[PDB]
Amino acid sequence: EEDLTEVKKDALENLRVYLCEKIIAERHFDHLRAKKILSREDTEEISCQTSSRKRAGKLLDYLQENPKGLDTLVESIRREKTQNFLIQKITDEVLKLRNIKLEHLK
Amino acid sequence: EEDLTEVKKDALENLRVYLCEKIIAERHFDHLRAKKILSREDTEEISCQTSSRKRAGKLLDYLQENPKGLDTLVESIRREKTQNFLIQKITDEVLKLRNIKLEHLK
Amino acid sequence: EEDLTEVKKDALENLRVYLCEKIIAERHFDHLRAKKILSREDTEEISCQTSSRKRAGKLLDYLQENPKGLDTLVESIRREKTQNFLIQKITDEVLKLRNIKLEHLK
Amino acid sequence: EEDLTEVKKDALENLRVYLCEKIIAERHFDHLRAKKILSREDTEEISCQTSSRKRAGKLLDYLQENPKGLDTLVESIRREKTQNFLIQKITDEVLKLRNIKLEHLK
Amino acid sequence: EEDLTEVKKDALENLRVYLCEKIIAERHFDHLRAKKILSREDTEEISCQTSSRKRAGKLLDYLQENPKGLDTLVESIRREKTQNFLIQKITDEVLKLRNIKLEHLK
Amino acid sequence: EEDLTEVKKDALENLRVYLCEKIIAERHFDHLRAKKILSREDTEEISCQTSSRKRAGKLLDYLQENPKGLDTLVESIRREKTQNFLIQKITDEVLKLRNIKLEHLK
Amino acid sequence: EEDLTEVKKDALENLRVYLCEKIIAERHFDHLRAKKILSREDTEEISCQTSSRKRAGKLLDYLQENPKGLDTLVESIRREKTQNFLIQKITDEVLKLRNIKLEHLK
Amino acid sequence: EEDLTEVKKDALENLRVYLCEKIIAERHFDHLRAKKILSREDTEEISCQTSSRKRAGKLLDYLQENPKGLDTLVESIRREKTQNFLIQKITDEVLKLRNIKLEHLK
Amino acid sequence: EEDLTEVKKDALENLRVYLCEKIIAERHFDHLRAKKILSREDTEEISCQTSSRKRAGKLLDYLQENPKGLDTLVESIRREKTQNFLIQKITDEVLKLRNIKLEHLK
Amino acid sequence: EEDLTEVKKDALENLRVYLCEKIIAERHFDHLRAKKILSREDTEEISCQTSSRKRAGKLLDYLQENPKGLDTLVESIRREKTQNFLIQKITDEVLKLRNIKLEHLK
Amino acid sequence: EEDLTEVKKDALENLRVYLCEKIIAERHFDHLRAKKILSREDTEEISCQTSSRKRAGKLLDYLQENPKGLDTLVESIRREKTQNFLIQKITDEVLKLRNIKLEHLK
Amino acid sequence: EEDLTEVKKDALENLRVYLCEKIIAERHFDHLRAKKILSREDTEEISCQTSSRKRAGKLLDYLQENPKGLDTLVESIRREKTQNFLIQKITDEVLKLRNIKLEHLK
Repeated sequence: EEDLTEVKKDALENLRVYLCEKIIAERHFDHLRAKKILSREDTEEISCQTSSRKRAGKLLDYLQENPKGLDTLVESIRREKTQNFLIQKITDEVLKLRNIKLEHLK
Repeated sequence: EEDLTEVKKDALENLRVYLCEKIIAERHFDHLRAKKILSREDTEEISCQTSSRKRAGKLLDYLQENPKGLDTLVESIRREKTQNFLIQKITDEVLKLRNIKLEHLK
Repeated sequence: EEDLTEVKKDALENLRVYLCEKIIAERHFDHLRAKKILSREDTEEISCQTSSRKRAGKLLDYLQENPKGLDTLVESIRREKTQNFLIQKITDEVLKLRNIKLEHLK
Repeated sequence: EEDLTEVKKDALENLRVYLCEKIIAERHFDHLRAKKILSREDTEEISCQTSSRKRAGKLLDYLQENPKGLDTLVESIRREKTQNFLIQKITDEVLKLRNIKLEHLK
Repeated sequence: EEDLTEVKKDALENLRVYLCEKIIAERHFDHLRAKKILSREDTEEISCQTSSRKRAGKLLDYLQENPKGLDTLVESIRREKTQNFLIQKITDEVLKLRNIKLEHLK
Repeated sequence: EEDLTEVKKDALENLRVYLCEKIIAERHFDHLRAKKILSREDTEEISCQTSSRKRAGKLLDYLQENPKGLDTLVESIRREKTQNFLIQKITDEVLKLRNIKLEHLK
Repeated sequence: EEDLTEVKKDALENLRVYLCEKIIAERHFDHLRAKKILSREDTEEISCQTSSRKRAGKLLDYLQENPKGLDTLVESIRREKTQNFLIQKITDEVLKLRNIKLEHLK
Repeated sequence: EEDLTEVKKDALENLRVYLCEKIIAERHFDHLRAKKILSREDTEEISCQTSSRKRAGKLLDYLQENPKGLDTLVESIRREKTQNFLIQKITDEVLKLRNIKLEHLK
Repeated sequence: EEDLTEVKKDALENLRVYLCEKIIAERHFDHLRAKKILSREDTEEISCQTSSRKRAGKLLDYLQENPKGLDTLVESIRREKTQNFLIQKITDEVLKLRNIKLEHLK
Repeated sequence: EEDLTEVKKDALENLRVYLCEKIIAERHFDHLRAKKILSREDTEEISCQTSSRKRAGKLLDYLQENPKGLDTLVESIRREKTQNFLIQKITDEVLKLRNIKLEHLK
Repeated sequence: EEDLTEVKKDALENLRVYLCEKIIAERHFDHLRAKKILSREDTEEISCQTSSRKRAGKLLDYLQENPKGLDTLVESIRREKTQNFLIQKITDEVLKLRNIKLEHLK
Repeated sequence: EEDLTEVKKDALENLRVYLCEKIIAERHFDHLRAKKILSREDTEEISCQTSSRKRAGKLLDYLQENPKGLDTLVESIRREKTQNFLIQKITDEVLKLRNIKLEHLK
């Protein structure tokens, strides 16, 4: 429907509570993967002056604008050491996305 | 009575003195929780140009408009490290709300 | 009846009390949406010299003249973060509109 | 005599010279205390467009109208860091009030 | 027809909703490219006092006046990291421009 | 013929539509250049109380009275960043002036 | 002779040219000092709708009526930062007053 | 009296000079004890970007808000190696608290 | 002739074009030197709400009123890092002053 | 005479040139001492957004309002490492104060 | 012609795209060389609060005002490690300067 | 003349290029000698977060404020191992100081 991109942002915002847990790996993951999408300076803006949680908040705020908010998901499969739980997170993400999709169908 | 929402604002204003103590965690708490209710840019407006107390003042001013001024309370239970006193604050909040409610019954 | 446009203004005026709560997002919402209807300079007139509530008052005064006072409603659905309560506001708006419509039928 | 309220305004005006010194803390003090009496938008009117001294002038102009011009005094005791001199100011205030009161007795 | 410049402004205004997504890179992009067209102080006016979205609004308002509203497009190709979606935006821009052009032909 | 000064005013009025585009730089340009001709307080009158377009209108109204309505043109060459289009404007200005001059010759 | 009050007005009018230089501090000085003599609303009338020089003109027009046109002089000594020249102005004022006084003696 | 909490803040501020001596152990003590009360990210905010004394200043600023400013005292007994003098500090703290308490009784 | 003060203002206005280059150091220079002459609040008025060039414009407008428009020159020698060119500016200033002085002699 | 407080401000302003040298230790000194007088948030306002010299300027501006502008002097004796020259500064301060005092005696 | 200084600014602005590449060495180069011309605090303003590219933008904005925009070039020869390409940059700079010079000759 | 202190700062700034060579021994020399003058925390500020050259830059920036910029020279004689060249540096320093002194005599 070309609106699943929009509902991805809503799913992200509903899931922004789970930021604190596993976006501590923000620089660990996205600064090296999502540079395919994220701006180079944006990594510096995220990292330079924040307090390591709000830092992830700004990361996800930059992510919402992109329609491919599944880029973090795709990166998450990489570095499978963290994925034992972060795949639990991708399942949580897919569950929220499915709930919002079911609402979208109405 | 559907007016407890309104008296919540009065309780907040009477309790706005206690802002300085534990809304220093404004960005620590609400920018990551109340984004469910607060506007995304509103976080930027709160944070970008203020002096870290008046900043909390603008946060609570944005909060008064919402009827669910208990969202800060709900978030406050999360991050229980601060809650040893901030639950003392939720008790203070409930006490003020109860006083205003008793006045409302008259 | 082509008069629902007129009764929309009456509903707005009866509902102008609720301005203070959620038209604080005036520049947040309408300056970027209702520019489809609002004049470009009108945004500057609203914003430049006022005190952030009367500012919303002038916004709604400019809105009354337009028949499509549902443009603010349509915009309100966008930015769903604020809509948890602002949809409560669209329900309030629809309730007032329905009351005035029932009066119009008489 | 129920006129001490009126003579409080005269004492304030005679003491409006001392505005420049310690009403620089206008937003620091009253925007968070005297919101119990001051209008919410009035804080925005004071702060938004002025030059940080005349700003305090408008604050005190709004204060004169209230009979409880001792609200600033009561707030002044709070935040005792500034009170080392601002209590010297409350003594100055009480001295002016006493002088005007003695004139009132005549 | 020398009027495509004018219809570019209409296309921009119709597309001003998509501001929030990828003009967050306003200072990231235009302050360093469109200084070829934008005024030097205008960068300071955009950046100094706003809230990071309305900031982009003022940027696009300054852009509408220029006929070469394709300067942002030309800059957008530069910094291809953001272009994975921002080229989706240039396609969206070209689509809106084509729609308005077809209307212009009538 | 010493009347080209007069026809300059007519050309300006015919061209007053193009005010909105690039006299947004009114304070950016003339308040610092045309102070050679414009009154010092006149800058304050233009800037202090208007809405940023009508402001330019009053600027051009003050300009019509001066015969040297080419002062804005001369200033326009300065700050060449804006001149990529504003020279398109000086060409437009010269075209209108030439048309009116040809009418004057009759 | 109880007429020096009257000749003070003449000295002021002869010296009204020097208004533009250092009554730019009108709100800076008199709105906070001469409120001892000037009407409270008169400050609002001076400030609200003028163009920052004529504003000082209305200030001095209100001053002429008062016999104590030395109140501005007394205030001028306060805020000695401006007094390096504004005392040159009080010397100019005293010189004009002395000239008019010598004429008065005749 | 339920105000000893408040006077604890005053005692702390009066004792903030002694910060430099033995809050150099800020990360040594509180980041591992007062995490029972201090926010997890707050440790990162304290540590990441400061200069090891002002760092302790921000620590104590976060401590003032908590009523249990005796948490640092309780932690101080732990790690008795530093307590040979830091108990001299707890005696100093208790002395200041007793002085302020005696003032409170008045 | 005691009129060189007046011709200094004319030289300044003729030289107000060179404002944009090296009065960017307005707060860098005058807010810390010319506070000997400039009003304390005037620094706040200059700095608080402008766009960093017009800001310098208001600075020079406040400077024209003072006869000692050489105060900026005297300050300019201080902070010799900028003086490599700003002394070129003092030479330019002296050249303009000399030209106007030669005109004054006529 | 109870006016030495006022002349202290004049001495400070005359001595505000020497700010740049040894108020670089602003956060080093006053944020930990003058918190006895300075507001807690005022430290944040000074430090958060400035450029490390103007920062000291705002510090001294906050200091002028206090009559006890000798608090910085008293603190200066503490941390004697800097006092080898900063006592030369206290001698300079006392010299300026003595000069202004001699002027006050007149 | 004494205007090559001015055309240097135009060459810089045309070359401001190449900022991102090798003004990353801003603090590496100019904070230690161009302190001969740049203000001492200006280094702090550049460095303290920016995001490492816009930082270079402000650096070059401060550079444009100086006529000796070849100071960066002269410094660039120093630290020849970076010069393998940065001399390619000085050649690019000289090429742009030569192009603008040829335009200037016209 | 009591101004040789000031010209010492100019000599230092002219000699700040030679920082990179032999202030690499910053922590090696001054953190253990100039603690007689440098602040204790200032050593931590210099060392903790920089990149070992800019670190020396901040060291010399702290040094300029002190009049006894010969303290580094006095320390330099100590640790004669480095002095084989660093005395060549003290000769260079004395040469620059002598040049500036000769300029001062003029």
